[PDB]
Amino acid sequence: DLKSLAKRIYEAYLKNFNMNKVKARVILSGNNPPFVIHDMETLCMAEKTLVAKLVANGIQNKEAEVRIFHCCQCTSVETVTELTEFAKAIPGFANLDLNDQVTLLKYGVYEAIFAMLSSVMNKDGMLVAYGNGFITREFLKSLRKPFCDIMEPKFDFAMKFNALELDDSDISLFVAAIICCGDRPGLLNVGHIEKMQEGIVHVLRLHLQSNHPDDIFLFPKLLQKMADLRQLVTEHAQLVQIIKKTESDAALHPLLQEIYRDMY
Ligand SMILES: CCCCCCCCCCCCCCCC(=O)O
Repeated sequence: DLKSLAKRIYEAYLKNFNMNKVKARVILSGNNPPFVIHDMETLCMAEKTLVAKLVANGIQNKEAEVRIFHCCQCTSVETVTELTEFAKAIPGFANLDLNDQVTLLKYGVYEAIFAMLSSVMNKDGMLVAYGNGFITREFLKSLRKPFCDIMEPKFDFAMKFNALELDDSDISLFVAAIICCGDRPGLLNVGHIEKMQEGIVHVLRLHLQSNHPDDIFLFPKLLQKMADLRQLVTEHAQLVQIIKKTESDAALHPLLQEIYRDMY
């Protein structure tokens, strides 16, 4: 039954996420090729084509860094929606109390976002805007503080994560495992969540044994990556709070304020 479960999870991931690692790699290899954003000129050209409304305000347009952060947030909002539908495929998740489902998604979504973001990153940049842009790592590093500090730690995570050479069948189960954590704050039915976690981690362990016979440590490596992601998210939330206190024009999306509320 466990092999079928792993396949169910994988198929739900292919159905629910607009981006997957095969799709990303086709684009990254070289109709509607990605526009390269490597400097301010190319950022502004890409915006006029791909997010026209955001730059249709004349002198009232926000600063480039703020527009970029707004696009970051919109991407995360969309991935939250995808993750919420994906979670229905996880055995036991839809049987939990609605409040526990909310709590698991609240604490898990950014860990999952940063894990999956690795699939659209290479050492030089990342896919954005539904695969229609490629923004360079160096351009993001060139932004004014604090905005240049957003992406670089995610690239650092992603380069090591990508060196594990996971595929979509592994990543789908890793994301399911992130969502099923019994130690999130405020859970009502910890015991049932712990059982759900044990089941999905068992599926993950057996799948990695079968799909990666060459890497006998891969399961504990991925357990460590989950802990690393929790630290990456805590640090990300600290930076977002700096932006919220010091950058008045950088409006925080109403759906993401709730995810951050009483996190770190
Ligand atoms: C014209 C397109 C500009 C694109 C600007 C960069 C888009 C990055 C998308 C990935 C965001 C990852 C970080 C999310 C941060 C957050 O939600 O707090």
